[PDB]
Amino acid sequence: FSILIIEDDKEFADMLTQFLENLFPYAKIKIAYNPFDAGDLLHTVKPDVVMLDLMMVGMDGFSICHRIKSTPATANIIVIAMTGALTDDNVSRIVALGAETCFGKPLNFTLLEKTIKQLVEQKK
Repeated sequence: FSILIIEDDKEFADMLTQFLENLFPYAKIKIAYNPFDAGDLLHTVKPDVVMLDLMMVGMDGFSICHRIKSTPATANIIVIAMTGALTDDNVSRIVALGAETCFGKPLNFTLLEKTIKQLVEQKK
């Protein structure tokens, strides 16, 4: 079981990674720290879940989400958006583009714990 984290904040990316390794001791968790690595690791890691930061510098997260969810090979990936300033327009947009949901920052890790476990199960 495989998770790809798209996130340019290193400290946060390592914390999210550690949290998700704690939660799923048998998953492989990978980080893409920049837009190219995000494009590349989409294919090479073959993730079941992507955690998508919508404020990564130099990439349009809305477009990336749309590309993931509308392409046959990647359509079944569970996409969870994350962003700093949540507005309801950004949430509505990301969700309509195929993300399951969108988390504001600082991330509510209690809600995330429940959410990601649910989504992983409701796929199987």
